[PDB]
Amino acid sequence: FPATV
Amino acid sequence: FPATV
Amino acid sequence: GAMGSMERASLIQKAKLAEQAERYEDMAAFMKGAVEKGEELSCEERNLLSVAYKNVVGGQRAAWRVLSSIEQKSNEEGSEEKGPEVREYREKVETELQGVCDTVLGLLDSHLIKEAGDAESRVFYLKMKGDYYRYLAEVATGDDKKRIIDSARSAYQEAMDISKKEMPPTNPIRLGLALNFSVFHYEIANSPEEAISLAKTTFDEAMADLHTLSEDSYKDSTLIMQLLRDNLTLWT
Amino acid sequence: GAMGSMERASLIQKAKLAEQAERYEDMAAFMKGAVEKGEELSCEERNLLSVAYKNVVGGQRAAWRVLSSIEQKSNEEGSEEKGPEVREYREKVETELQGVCDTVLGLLDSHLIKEAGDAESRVFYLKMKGDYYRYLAEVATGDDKKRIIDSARSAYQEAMDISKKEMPPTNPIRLGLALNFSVFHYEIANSPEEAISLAKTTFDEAMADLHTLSEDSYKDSTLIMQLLRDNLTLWT
Ligand SMILES: CC(C)(Oc1ccc(Cl)cc1)C(=O)Nc1cccc(-c2csc(C(=N)N)c2)c1
Ligand SMILES: CC(C)(Oc1ccc(Cl)cc1)C(=O)Nc1cccc(-c2csc(C(=N)N)c2)c1
Repeated sequence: FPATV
Repeated sequence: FPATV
Repeated sequence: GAMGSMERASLIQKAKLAEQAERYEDMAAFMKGAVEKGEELSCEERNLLSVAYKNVVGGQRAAWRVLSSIEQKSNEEGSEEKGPEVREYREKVETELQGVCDTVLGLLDSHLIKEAGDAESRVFYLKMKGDYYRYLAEVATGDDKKRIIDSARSAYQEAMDISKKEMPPTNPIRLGLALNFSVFHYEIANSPEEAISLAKTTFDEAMADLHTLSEDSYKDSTLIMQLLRDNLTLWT
Repeated sequence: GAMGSMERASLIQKAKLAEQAERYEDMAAFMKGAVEKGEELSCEERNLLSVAYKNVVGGQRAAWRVLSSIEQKSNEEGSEEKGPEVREYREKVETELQGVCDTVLGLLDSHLIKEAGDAESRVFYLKMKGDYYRYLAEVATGDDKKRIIDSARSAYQEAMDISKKEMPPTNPIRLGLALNFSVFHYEIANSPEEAISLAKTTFDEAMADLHTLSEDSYKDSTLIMQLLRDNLTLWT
């Protein structure tokens, strides 16, 4: 999965 | 801590 | 409110304790109680709220993906009929996730966003609103799926418009909003080119503003900039 | 019973799904439902039950230790009075842990142990009973603390007596029982010498029986034997 914050 | 199972 | 009888300050203190104990459902319940006291949230308190629910829903999303993968295989051509159990349990987790999202979206609508006037609060909350509609979109399949996606987009867009007018390009809230809106484009809106363009432009404009920052602000900004680069590396 | 309307087999299937999704509270609730159907449990089902509750209570114990450490520091000579919040929240976690232990002990008493006739089931359940009284003992401070400790000891002792009569020294249930009863001696009963003697004698008698085992049984037994050695290394 891609990074999110 | 010591190991338990 | 089950927290209605506890002092606001005690709820915040216990949210911090729950975090140290890795009890994120408790942390979220305590912060929901603090929000429901009706006062605006400080910067630290906004992040306690966000951290708590991001951890709770993150675990639910992880579980839902495991179960959805099992379900998809159970429905393949050649598999052995396992009965309704996998679908039922995926639906159970999905319903619990939707409930958490609805709760967070409810706090934002009643009445965190309407009282948020400063860019740092208002952008933060609108990013959250986009994030939790994004999580709803990840599991959506019904008549209102496109409306859910557009609700995420609309919230992210309002946050972006404010952030570009009122925050420097290195502001970590601006950067994290752009990171997540870029993931929205890639994973939800079927717009990989928009996702890549947003991440690249955000990274480059931040790079050019780093010279204005202290060492501590530089650390904060470059941390998020590296997540933008990580995603670009995944996508190109 | 909230699980009373679900099929036993569906509850077992969903316990396995919950495990894959790392949803151990759900796994425990499903296995509690399966136990409450009233039929004896197979070997696999006994381990699903044990795995679920060990994970749930393990997280609670970890949280309780974090909070107890914070509380102890907050009460030191020189600390700033934080108010009742740390104690209150430690008590909240403690009460939830005690509730989980009482639930497991209730399942064992109603009526898993009384219907368990084979060594592999009866020793397994009595070990569990000792384990969950041990967890109660870890947080106990009242009039009944010594009774809680003796309840753990009594359960472990009955399990040990059966295991020595009915199982080979390499049986992994016998080994795990001895591992945990040894930790009971060390951490709960203030009997480090008994803890060390039990671990050493268990290890040596297992070592001498390994020659009788297949490769797969050997792997199972040596895995637990290494935990015994690990504890001995910690204690000597
Ligand atoms: C993930 C990370 C590194 O950066 C982010 C960047 C943008 C957004 Cl919108 C969100 C996150 C972060 O968490 N940043 C951060 C910044 C400022 C205060 C706090 C904080 C205060 S109290 C607290 C606590 N966990 N008790 C955490 C945390
Ligand atoms: C921890 C470990 C390695 O050994 C133990 C040794 C003694 C005791 Cl009393 C307890 C544990 C273990 O877990 N052993 C084991 C043995 C036999 C079946 C299973 C099992 C069947 S289903 C399942 C599942 N997680 N779905 C797990 C697991």
